[PDB]
Amino acid sequence: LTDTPVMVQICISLAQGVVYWQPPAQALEKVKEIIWEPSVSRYGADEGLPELREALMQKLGHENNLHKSSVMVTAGANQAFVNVVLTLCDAGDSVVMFAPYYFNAHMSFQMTGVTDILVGPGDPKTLHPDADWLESTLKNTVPTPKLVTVVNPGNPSGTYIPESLLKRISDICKKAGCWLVIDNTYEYFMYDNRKHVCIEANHIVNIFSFSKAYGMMGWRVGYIAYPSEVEGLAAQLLKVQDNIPICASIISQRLALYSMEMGPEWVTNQVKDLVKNREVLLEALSPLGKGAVKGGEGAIYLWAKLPDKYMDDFKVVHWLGVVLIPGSSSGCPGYVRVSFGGLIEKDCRAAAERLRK
Amino acid sequence: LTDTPVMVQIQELIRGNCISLAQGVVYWQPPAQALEKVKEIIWEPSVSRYGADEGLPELREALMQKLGHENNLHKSSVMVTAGANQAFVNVVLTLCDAGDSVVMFAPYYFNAHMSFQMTGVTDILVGPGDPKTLHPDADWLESTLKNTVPTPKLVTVVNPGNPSGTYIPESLLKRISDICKKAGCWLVIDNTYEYFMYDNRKHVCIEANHIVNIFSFSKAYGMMGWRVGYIAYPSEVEGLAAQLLKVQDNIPICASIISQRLALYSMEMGPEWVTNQVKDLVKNREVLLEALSPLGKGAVKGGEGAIYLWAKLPDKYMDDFKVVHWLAKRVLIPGSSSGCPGYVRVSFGGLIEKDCRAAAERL
Amino acid sequence: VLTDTPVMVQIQEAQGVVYWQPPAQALEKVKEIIWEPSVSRYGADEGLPELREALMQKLGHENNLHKSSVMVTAGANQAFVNVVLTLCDAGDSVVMFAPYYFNAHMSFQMTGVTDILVGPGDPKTLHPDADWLESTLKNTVPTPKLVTVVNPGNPSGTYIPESLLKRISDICKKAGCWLVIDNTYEYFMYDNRKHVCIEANHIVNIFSFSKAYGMMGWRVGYIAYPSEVEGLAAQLLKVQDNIPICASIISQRLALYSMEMGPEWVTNQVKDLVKNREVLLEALSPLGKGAVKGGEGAIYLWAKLPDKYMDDFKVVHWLGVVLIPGSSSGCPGYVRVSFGGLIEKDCRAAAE
Amino acid sequence: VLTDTPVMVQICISLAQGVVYWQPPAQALEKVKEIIWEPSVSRYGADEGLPELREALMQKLGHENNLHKSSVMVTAGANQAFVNVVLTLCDAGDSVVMFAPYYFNAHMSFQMTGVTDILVGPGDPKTLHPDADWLESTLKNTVPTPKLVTVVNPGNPSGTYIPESLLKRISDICKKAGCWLVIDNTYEYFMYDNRKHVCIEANHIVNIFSFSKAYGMMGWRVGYIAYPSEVEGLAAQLLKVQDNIPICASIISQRLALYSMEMGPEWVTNQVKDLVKNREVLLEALSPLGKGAVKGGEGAIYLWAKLPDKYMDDFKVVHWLAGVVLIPGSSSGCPGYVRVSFGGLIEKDCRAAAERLRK
Repeated sequence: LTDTPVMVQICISLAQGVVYWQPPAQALEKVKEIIWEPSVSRYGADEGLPELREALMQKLGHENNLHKSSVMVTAGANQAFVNVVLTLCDAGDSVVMFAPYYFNAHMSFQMTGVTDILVGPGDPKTLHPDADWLESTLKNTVPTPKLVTVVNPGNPSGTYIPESLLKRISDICKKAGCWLVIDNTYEYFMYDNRKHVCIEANHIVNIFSFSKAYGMMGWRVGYIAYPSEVEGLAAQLLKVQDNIPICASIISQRLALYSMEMGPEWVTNQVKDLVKNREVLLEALSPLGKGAVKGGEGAIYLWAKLPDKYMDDFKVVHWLGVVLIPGSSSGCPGYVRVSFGGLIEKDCRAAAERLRK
Repeated sequence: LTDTPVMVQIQELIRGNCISLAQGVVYWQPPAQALEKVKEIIWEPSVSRYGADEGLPELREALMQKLGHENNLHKSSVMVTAGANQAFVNVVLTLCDAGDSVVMFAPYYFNAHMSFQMTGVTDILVGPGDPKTLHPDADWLESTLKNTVPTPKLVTVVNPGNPSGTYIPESLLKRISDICKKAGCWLVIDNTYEYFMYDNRKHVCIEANHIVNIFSFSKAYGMMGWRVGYIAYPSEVEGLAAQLLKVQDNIPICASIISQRLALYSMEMGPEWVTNQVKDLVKNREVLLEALSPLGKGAVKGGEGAIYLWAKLPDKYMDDFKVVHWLAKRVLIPGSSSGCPGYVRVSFGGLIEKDCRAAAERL
Repeated sequence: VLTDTPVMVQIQEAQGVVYWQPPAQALEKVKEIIWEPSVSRYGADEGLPELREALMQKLGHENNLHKSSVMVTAGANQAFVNVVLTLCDAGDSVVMFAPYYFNAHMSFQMTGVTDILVGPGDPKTLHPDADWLESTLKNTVPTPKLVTVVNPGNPSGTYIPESLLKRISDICKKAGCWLVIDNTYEYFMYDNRKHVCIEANHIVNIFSFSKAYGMMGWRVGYIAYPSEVEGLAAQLLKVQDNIPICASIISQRLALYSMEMGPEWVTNQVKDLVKNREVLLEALSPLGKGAVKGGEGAIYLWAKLPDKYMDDFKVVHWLGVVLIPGSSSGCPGYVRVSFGGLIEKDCRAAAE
Repeated sequence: VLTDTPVMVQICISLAQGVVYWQPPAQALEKVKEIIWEPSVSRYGADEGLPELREALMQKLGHENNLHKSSVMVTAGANQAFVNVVLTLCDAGDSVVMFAPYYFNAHMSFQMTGVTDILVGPGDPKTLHPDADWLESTLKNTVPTPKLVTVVNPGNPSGTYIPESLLKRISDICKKAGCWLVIDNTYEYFMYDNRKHVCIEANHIVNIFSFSKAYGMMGWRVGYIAYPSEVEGLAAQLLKVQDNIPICASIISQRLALYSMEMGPEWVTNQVKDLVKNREVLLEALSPLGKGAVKGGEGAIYLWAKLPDKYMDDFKVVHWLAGVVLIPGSSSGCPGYVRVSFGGLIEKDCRAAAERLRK
């Protein structure tokens, strides 16, 4: 077996981060009507269904205020991230993530022979990525890291990146001449009127997913909004895209398009029903102490520190009848992740999360 | 931008699309009875949820039975992937390090070549096939593997061939397996066109702890747009399953659930649903074979399997793309992309006796 | 028997190269044009018209040269020979400065130009002594035909400040001899020191693609020579037709495509050599203070051995790292270090 | 201002320059494409050439040319190869020997390096083969002895070859006089009517070869020198000039040369055979000129024709052709003559041989 992957890292449920709702019935209804079209069974353009790309172009402009980005539909945001790594990183290059980091992004770097991953700290009080650390790291790391990855709002932190902070990291990356890769999988999942914002530049690539917003997890559709004016970028993405998925499933792309037509409010109105899921689980995490739990700013995650000697999450998780996610996988051992987006007021039976000590 | 993809070649997405004899797919839709079931299950919550990375237990189980009864495989495990292309990438990332060397045979499958390059596996040793049959030269392989230092990590073959349209006899396949075995390197066989055989030529599958097989639903069942394929890998190779799972979790997570259902329902028709339609392609072959007569007598090879005929242009036309551009204007596939300049690929699987109008190809 | 002129040209030589490949985007463009029949046909002796045009734009926009014609050559080494054969007769005298570029010295000799007047540099800055030059040109009869300089220097690693360069040019103008400037390392400057190019009807500039774009094996260089000097192009054309005929067509293509990345593609990697420079410089600490010169430009450090070891060749044969003996550049007792060719295998070179 | 030595160097369907119409082998161009990414391809090579190519060339010299005492140095063309030899074997002010009609670029290369005393010998009026009797007398009676004798086999511009017997006699003559014999084999693969090209070697002989014509690699710039291994210090001198002028031939070009070679000589000679119909066609267009007016067709790709006695101005007759472009014979030292190249066209050569002389 190969060097590169062998050293790549490996009851009510509160584990995998999903939503409980299905895609829009009216969008599913439109899909029902087109299954016999021959185009649905044929290869589509690698870049995605033209109608879908166009709907996404309009969405990026009017919802995210992006006007200089092109779209490539991918078979998921996870495959979209792989496209970017293979296009923006060489094996042996260095990259920067922030703790706690998105687990699959970490593995995806390693998997493609990018093993020098510099994991920076977040503000101890808010878990927001330390921009001072990054700016100093980029100045003092030789050779300069090729790209920086952040998730806004965060997985697993459940915290978001303020507009001011987001632009500073962007500015830091611009002088240093490296890429900024922002995963917007949870853009529609904001709480307490906190604002998700998107920014663009010839050194910024944004990644999105339909999986959580529209409950289309099993359908596997996501997309890349990349700078239109960066020479040869589109061509490299085409190369990686043709080799891995060729194209996203046509029927999945159709559903994405039809789900989109409901509008953003279809999603955010359902996110509101999750606020009560949060409050229940936050009070269920009371035995841990007063400032032990963070997050609840965005996405669907709560980030909690287990007792000081319990730095071994796997044993704590196995000993629990509720399923949590070990925080060590995100680079922070001794912590644990709680997802409140996947249950329908069966979340209170999930509040059987004993935490006896 | 990164070296590794900047130095992979552009694909044949370039198109002056004229009736086409280019992309190699079939003209038939997936089984209507299987699509009808899919139409009904769109509402199942399980269809919209993430599935197991290795694939639907029902699909995997069905595929196990297929491998046993059709391919005579009994020591292989199954992983459902979102297409045979993503599947091959799983294998490349799992069996190859950047800077390793690998072996292919000319003419080679274009996307397989790029997938190597794409991950920084750029030391690609391209071997010849027997001059009369284009079947991979086992003699070249044996010496190449023995005398190249360090030994190449894996050898890639396509059975039956794209773009050659030739198959690999059971005898040759077993020798190639031995050669890779003696040297201790991997053998990766792409069986995408396993149901596409002609003139009673028989496709066979073999397994070993140094063999990984790849399959696809795209060509056989006309399910191109649904994106389903699978990997049959050795069950007994320690830690192999974990590596494939690592790559699988990072790239597709899983194949589309609805797509896996369609594949599962399509399978239930049985192999004969496919092979009975394949018989109808022979008449397309014979028609197109006469359309390639101006090229000379021994000029055309293939027609043994898949849906391809492989033809040599005159020596002066080593620039295939320009001849292809000139046949659109007044559409074929350039052989240079498969490592063989001066050649051109003709697909007889994509047209329905409009292929006789394709005899408007008088070069 | 063998010939006098090359039997008495000196034997050859560590090697000063860069570790980086040419632009990946330029290499990819080359792959797609290999089938063009023009790539395999003879090209115009003066070079690809498209390339000459791109180089004309570069000279104007980067080097501020506007009175120069361009000729593409198969390397700057062949370009210099063109120049020697065009501007010097055997039996003529020429001027170089110590330490001098080794191959330039041999090229003079090889063509029967053996009366080579080698001037001194300031012992501390290695800058060419312009006072020596003015007095030498005025007092040598007949006047030397041309003066050759390398800016920034091989082997010195020092540059010629704009003020000095213009003075040297003025001296050559009054004396009425040619000035030949080798700008092979124009893109390799440090501490924001300024590389400058100047032009005149008595100046010939030479460039190379080899170091800047890591295109060493491809063999492309060029000459920027005065357009208004009557009959100069024709003489250069004659020598060009006899030696390379033309630079490799595919090599010229790579050069053109590489150019499209812009100078900044080069300088970002050059910046990364500063870390190589400091490492080897401290590895040269046992030799003493001010023992090492250079680091102003190019990719060279120029260091004086202890006084008792005047046989550099013997020290080099002894040293397990390979350096270049400074004797080859007219300066015995010295040794040359190249910090441009290794990628943090450079710290293993610090096994000294 | 400018120097004496180069200032005193000499400066529509085409039948002029003489190239081949074919590109290099498709399999070799494809193999080259696949290694363009290799770092070794962008690095300097050994001055004497790629070891795999030099070894391949050694095998070729032995099995095809029957040479076994020669070393190989790869150059950026045979033209640059010839310059290496001139600077190595000739001093400025020396005298050298060529035969009429002589190869123009060889003549200039002498002049360019200050060798201007170039003694031009006669060829037999019927076959243009070099007169060995004249050579022997000239070498014995010119003081000091000419340093070098240059021949092209088969010939440019004559298109005639030098039989093995004559070649060995010229060699023996140079051996007695103690001068060098330099043989240009650029067209070794271009022989007709089963005439045999032969190579010989000795400590006073240097052979020069090119990939440009045989493999259509003109734009790629590859050639080589086969020189005596046992002559003390010869390799060192050749290394000196090689290091100052090309350093090394382009690596990718050397790779193409190696891969082209693997096709074998028959790949070329099969392409050469297709030129025979071009020869006869152009030969038929030169019919107005007379009985003995045309020479050549023995080798290379050239026809050498004498105009009528009254039209002694070659340059004007060539300009008076627009509409085919020919080469003026005066540049090869023989006024009243004209050169025709039949290697560069694909039976538009008959459209070129349609536009001939009334006179």
